[PDB]
Amino acid sequence: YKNTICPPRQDYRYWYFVAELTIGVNYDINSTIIGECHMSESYIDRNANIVLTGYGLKINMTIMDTDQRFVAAAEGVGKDNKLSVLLFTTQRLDKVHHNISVTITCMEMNCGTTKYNSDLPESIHKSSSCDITINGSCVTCVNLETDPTKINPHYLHPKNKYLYHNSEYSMRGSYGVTFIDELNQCLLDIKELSYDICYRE
Amino acid sequence: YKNTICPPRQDYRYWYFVAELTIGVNYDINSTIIGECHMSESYIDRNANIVLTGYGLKINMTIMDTDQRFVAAAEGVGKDNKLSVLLFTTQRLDKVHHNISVTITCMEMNCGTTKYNSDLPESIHKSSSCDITINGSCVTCVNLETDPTKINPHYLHPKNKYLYHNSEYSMRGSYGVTFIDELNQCLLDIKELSYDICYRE
Amino acid sequence: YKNTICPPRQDYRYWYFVAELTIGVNYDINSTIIGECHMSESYIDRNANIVLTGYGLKINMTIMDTDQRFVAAAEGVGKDNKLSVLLFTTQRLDKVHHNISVTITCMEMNCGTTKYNSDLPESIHKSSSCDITINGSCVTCVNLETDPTKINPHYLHPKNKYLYHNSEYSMRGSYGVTFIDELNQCLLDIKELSYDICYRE
Amino acid sequence: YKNTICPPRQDYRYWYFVAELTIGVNYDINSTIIGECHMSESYIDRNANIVLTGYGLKINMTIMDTDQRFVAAAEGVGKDNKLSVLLFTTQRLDKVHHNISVTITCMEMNCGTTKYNSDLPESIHKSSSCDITINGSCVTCVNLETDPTKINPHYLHPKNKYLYHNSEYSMRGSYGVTFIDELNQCLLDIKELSYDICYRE
Amino acid sequence: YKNTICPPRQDYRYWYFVAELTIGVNYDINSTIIGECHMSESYIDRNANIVLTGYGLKINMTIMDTDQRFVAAAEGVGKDNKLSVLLFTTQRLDKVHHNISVTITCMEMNCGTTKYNSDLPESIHKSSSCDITINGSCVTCVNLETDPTKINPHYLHPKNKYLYHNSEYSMRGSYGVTFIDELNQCLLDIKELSYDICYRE
Amino acid sequence: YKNTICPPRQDYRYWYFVAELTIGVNYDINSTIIGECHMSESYIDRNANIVLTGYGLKINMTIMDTDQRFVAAAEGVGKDNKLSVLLFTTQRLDKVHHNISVTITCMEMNCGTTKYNSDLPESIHKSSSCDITINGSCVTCVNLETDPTKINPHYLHPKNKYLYHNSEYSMRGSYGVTFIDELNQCLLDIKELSYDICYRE
Amino acid sequence: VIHVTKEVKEVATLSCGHNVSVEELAQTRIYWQKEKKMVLTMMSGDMNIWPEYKNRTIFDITNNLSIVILALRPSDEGTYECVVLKYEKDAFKREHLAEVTLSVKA
Amino acid sequence: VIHVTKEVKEVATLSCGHNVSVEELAQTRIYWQKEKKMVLTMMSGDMNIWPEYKNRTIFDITNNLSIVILALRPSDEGTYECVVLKYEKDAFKREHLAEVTLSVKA
Amino acid sequence: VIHVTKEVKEVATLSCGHNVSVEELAQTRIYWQKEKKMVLTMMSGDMNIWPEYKNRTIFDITNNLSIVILALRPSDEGTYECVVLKYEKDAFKREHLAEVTLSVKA
Amino acid sequence: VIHVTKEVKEVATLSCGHNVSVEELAQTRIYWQKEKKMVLTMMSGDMNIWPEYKNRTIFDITNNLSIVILALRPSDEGTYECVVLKYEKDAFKREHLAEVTLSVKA
Amino acid sequence: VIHVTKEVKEVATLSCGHNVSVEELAQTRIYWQKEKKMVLTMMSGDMNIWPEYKNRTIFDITNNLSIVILALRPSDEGTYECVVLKYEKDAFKREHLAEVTLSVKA
Amino acid sequence: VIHVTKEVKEVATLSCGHNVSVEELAQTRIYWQKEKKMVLTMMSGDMNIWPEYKNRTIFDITNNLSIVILALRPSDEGTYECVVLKYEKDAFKREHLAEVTLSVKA
Repeated sequence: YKNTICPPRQDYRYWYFVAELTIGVNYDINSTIIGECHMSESYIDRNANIVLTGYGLKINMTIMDTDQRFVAAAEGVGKDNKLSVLLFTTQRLDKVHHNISVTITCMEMNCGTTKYNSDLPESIHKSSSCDITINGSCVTCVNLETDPTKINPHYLHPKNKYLYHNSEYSMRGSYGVTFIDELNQCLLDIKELSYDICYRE
Repeated sequence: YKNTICPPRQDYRYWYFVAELTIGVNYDINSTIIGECHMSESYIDRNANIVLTGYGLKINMTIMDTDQRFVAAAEGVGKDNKLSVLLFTTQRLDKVHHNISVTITCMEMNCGTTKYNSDLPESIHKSSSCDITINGSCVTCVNLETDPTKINPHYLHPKNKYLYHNSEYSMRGSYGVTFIDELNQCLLDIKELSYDICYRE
Repeated sequence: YKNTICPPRQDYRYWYFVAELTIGVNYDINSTIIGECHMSESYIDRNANIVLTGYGLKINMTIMDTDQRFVAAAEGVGKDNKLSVLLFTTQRLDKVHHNISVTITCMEMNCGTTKYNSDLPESIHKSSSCDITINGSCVTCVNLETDPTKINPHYLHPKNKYLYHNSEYSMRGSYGVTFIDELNQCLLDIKELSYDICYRE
Repeated sequence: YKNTICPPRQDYRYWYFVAELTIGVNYDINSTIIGECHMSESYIDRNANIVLTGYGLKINMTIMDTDQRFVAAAEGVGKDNKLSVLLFTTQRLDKVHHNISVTITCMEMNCGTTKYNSDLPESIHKSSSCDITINGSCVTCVNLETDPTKINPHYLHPKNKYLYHNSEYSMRGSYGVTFIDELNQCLLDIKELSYDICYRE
Repeated sequence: YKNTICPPRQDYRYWYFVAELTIGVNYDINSTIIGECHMSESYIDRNANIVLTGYGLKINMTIMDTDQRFVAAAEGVGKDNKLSVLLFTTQRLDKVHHNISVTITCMEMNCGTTKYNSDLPESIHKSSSCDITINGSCVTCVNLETDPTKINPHYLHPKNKYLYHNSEYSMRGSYGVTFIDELNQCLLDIKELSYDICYRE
Repeated sequence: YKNTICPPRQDYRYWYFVAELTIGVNYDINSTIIGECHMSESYIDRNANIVLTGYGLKINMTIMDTDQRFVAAAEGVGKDNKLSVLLFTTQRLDKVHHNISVTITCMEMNCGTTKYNSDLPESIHKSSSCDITINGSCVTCVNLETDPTKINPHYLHPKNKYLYHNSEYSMRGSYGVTFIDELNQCLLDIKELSYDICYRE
Repeated sequence: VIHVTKEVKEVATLSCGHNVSVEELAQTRIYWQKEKKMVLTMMSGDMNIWPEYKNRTIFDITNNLSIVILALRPSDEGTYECVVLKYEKDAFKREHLAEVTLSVKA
Repeated sequence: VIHVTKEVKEVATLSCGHNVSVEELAQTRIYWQKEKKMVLTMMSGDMNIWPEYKNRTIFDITNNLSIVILALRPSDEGTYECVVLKYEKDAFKREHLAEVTLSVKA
Repeated sequence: VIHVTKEVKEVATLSCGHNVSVEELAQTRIYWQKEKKMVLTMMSGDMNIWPEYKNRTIFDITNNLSIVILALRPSDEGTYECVVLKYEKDAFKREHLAEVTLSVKA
Repeated sequence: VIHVTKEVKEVATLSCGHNVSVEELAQTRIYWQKEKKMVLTMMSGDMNIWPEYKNRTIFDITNNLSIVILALRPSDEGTYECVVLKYEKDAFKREHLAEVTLSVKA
Repeated sequence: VIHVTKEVKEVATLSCGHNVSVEELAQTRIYWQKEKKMVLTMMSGDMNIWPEYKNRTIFDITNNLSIVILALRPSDEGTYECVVLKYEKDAFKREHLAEVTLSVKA
Repeated sequence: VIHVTKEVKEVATLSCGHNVSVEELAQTRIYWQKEKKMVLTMMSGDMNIWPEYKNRTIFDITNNLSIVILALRPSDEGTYECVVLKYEKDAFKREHLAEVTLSVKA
């Protein structure tokens, strides 16, 4: 007997906090808009891909060789144009780091072809890499905290849903790149932060 | 002249308490959700099969060589994640024990292939067996009290419906399995128990 | 010139009290349900057939060699599970007794094949017979008072409709059978009796 | 230049009181019902035919060799089961009497084939005849006052419509038949008389 | 460069008072009815034709060899059965008189074939003629004041629309015919006059 | 890596004030009408064309050899019949002047073929020309201030939209023509000026 | 319609204008009525008569099936309609509805 | 329906109009009831009887299956229906519902 | 339109501008009216005249079908329209609606 | 179900009706409970016992896997169900749920 | 844009930056205006001038089509735009909208 | 994560666990921060330092890129994360986020 992934459902109530993705942008976003984020998920050949379009950014994150499919996403706008993305999958069947490829295309402002297209090694445990490709000059910084210990305090979980998050430091991996001399100011002020659940989950 | 089963109807008002099915799960279910349970019934070659999906469990119970078809089901959530299922058929034409096969697949959490797939002999009168197959590790215990003497006190019967239950100890059969050292804690606390009638009856 | 039957209409306002049909059942019916009775009428080769399904009984009454077609029916539930059926046709063109065949199939409880299938002679004037066939053991007694002198006092006639009933003892015929030692307790208590007009008239 | 009849319209506002038709019936009609009368008009080969069904009577009145088509009808129920029909055409282009054929079929009570089928000469000026055919025994008397001098006082003309009636005794023709010894009691009491405008005008 | 007519629009807001058409009728019209007038316009081979049906009259007015198409019409009922028609086109590109043909068919009362079918010379400047054809005896008088100096005071112009009218006596042409000894009583009393804008403009 | 234009969207929230177009007309426009302006945009072979129809004018403005497509337009009516058009594109990728062709057809009043069809050199920096073609005599003056330093103070920007405007004098180009001796009275009084956002953006 | 005028308190003939034979009179129902209020009936040869007009009317069948009003009064002024029916196919067929109006000068 | 009339305080026969044999009487249920209120039963040859009518009725089976009402009173006036059923196919088949009405003259 | 001006209390010709023959005058209806208020009619050769203008107007048919206003007053100031109709196909066809305006200087 | 009745303050055997061997007793979980309230457990050969019934029950495994209730009281009256489970495929399979009812006569 | 700065009460040239010929000057309309308030016009060779700036401005056409502001004051500080139009196809085509800003130091 | 514990008022090394070379140190940005509050930065070889920790920290680059906390206090207790970034493709790529926790026993 081996634990498997369930067949896909229309609505999922068991969400697992897989990644805290923060993207800083030079163009102005004021605050969170309800119903802005539209996400599309696909689990094909043990690869969980989520494509969420919101606030002028299309983020295509793919987790490779994994037994968990994405269930949900939440996109919020912080102060100083920081965009915080909370991502959710089914459950953590295996306790191993997975290689990721996250493609961040600017679809509304500062718009162009591939700008970076490089591999970010995970800073903790060095067991995975993010093949991150940015189609545009809009992105200022990217911080991807996968399997985060701490859930963002002002993320309101939807009712009839159940949140589980990783509580082990041995499982959290941080991927970081900053394109300007910003000293990793991807850290949001979080004072006016709100979160909206994405559509097509 | 011999008593038969009637042709199927869209809505049935004469319900017979055939089985008290209790399934304990390790994953968390808070309380009863209205409209959660979706059941599908089929009477093919004197076999009454009911497939009800609710609270992360798909339960496929089949009663073999019987003259009664299922009419309704009611699923409720108790404390300590115990899930109570009340099942109903037309009427008890024959006073004999019937062989059952109940397939309990975990469809939302702790998800996998067949884990037990064994035969539970009925503890009272030893005249029937439950070929019970669990597709997953979510199930902690199963207690199937067929033809129960006592209806659960906080099950509210729907109006314009008529409930009949077996009142003979010679007819009640209990099928029980516990997969953890639980000393048959399938017995619900019943303090916060509520029941919701399933859909597609 | 000879009096004929009119072509059929969608709605008929001239109703004639043709028969007081009372069926006792062993299974429990509490009280009258609005919209329960569904009747279907057909006048084919001078034979007026009405098929009304309600309260677990399908009653197929056919009047043979007659010049009147059924217009309406009313089904009510009395105390001690007595079911009273009031039946209506167009008008009494001929003052003669007609042979009847009434088929009473139990469709919800105590369900089976033909149990009696016999001929009840009319007790008054002995000029007609009821070929009555019961498909099931649910029926306890049948009393069919055709062309009744007295309309049931708590039958509320619908507005814009006109009721005519036979006022001659020479025209009323009673058909009676009791399957248990009941001393013809088909006589309702009539205290809590209500009547609901059927559908598809 | 010669005066013609206009092409037909969906709604006509210029009504001409052409005929006061009174039909007595033996079966009971209580009072006027709003929306009961349904009339259908046809002007084919200079013949104006109106077929109005209401209160258990289908009246097929045809005016032959005429230059006016029917526009409207109004059916009301008087005391002692007298049924008053007010009929309307476009306008009186020619000042001559026209041969009429009025077919009165009983469609709900006292129902049969042709009972009278005879010619009523007009009593005033003797210039026209009514070929009147009654399909049934329901009709007790028929009085057809064509081109009436006096409009019924409690006929409320519809708003935005214009009524014109003949004011000459030289133009009014009365057709009368009574089938029972009634001394022409077709004359309504008119105390509780109301009028409802027909449909499909 | 030469001034042209614009392509047609669904709704026109620049209306030009082209003609004051007054038609007297012998049959009775009480007052103005909202939504009565239905007009249809067509500009084919420099000919502006408007066909408006209302109050028992179909008026087919065609202006020949012109650079302006009709935009709107307004029909009102005056005292003594005078019917006033206000007609509107786009704008006056050329300052010349145009030959007109106005066909006035009685469609509801006093109905027939062509009665007059003659040419009315314009009384002022004698530069144009009205080929006026009346299909019926309903029309008593016709007064057609084209390019009128004075707009009728109780014509309420629709909001978001702009009215322009000719202010030169050298441009106004009056066409008049009276069929009875009426001394041109087409002049309305204007005391109870109201105007309703036509449909399909 | 080179900055590109994004793929087109249904709704754009990043608007760039590209041009202040003012058109004076001899025919009367009272004030701004909500929902009057209907604009259509097309970006074909690096050419951004916007066709907006409102207040009797169809304005076809095309910017040639450019990397920005139009997003929105706003049309308002000032005093003395001045019509102010505010136009918006995506963003200013290149800091160069672009050749423009603006076709202004009068579609409701003073209507005709091409009247001017000439090239207006830009008065500041002389680096671009407006091939402006007027189909009609309705236009009195045209002032096209491209890349304006100052946004009109009583233009209310829509919520959830972001306005950016050029702040450099080196980028603003003014195209001006006056067809009457008006001393460039295209300058609105701006006292009663209001702005309405166009449709089909 | 015949507007017969005649002076007060005088014998007053009211012509029906329809001639019936005495063999046909048994099969023919004749009745007079003014303002829908009945005056006299001759049903199957029976000369029944109303209490308002018992003693002052005489039916003359031959002279156009008339009534003769004796000692005429302004209360008798009005429109008299004369109704004649004949028995055809088990139905009384109305064949005459002549209306005459009597005016009283005093 | 037989409207039998009879004077007060007298023996009163009420004919059922149906003749049953004494061999068939064990298989035939006969009972009388007036105004839906039961009077006497003869169920399988047992002549059970109601407290209102214990001591004043005598069943004469041969004379058309009748009751004889002794010392008849106006309270006994009403419509008596006589109900006879026969056992066929494990069911009592009703074969007689003759109604007679007794009137009391005092 | 002819703006004829003329001093107060003077004979005042108002030209219609249409010449009709005396044979055609019987078939032609001519009438003058100011501010829709009627002044004189010449219907089929009958020179009917309104009470406001009975004694101070003289129709001169030959001199352009005119009226001569005697002792002219400021009440007579206004716009006079002259209406001429001819009988064609059983219909009076209007052929002249010339308007002249009279101004009074005092 | 065995309705065993027995007098107050007496040794009281309650038969389970299931015989288990002492080799199988280590792999078999036996527990008694009355009215869903637990009485004693024999989990893997450990005779654990509840504070209500510590000192007055003796398990006799051989004599149908019974409890002997010492000094029986009316509080001990009720329905005792005896539950026996066996370890199969890493799961305890319930094989006995015999219910006996004890009544107290005093 | 030329930010010309100059001390208070001094002759102040404001360059338009566009050179027009004297033959073309009759066909070219030149006017200066500060803060949308008009200063001087040279319409078809007519040097019209506003009452605020009648006596302290001198147009020098040759020296880049300039105005010379005499006795300059802080009220004259602001942005002057110089507008030049040429007659083409019966339309004045704007060809120059150079803006200069004058600052007053006191 | 290394839970280094050390007594109050003592020199306190905090290991980053990442070794950088002195040639690479100019191209590598190292900074320490506790509870998201910044402690010291080594940006392009410049050892900038925060006013809370100016005079009591010494960076030892060779000994696992550490800070030595002098005169340690319970205010210094917490979780220190050590962040190291390297310049790749005109972007600082984060390569180390080791967290150590210092506990103060007093």
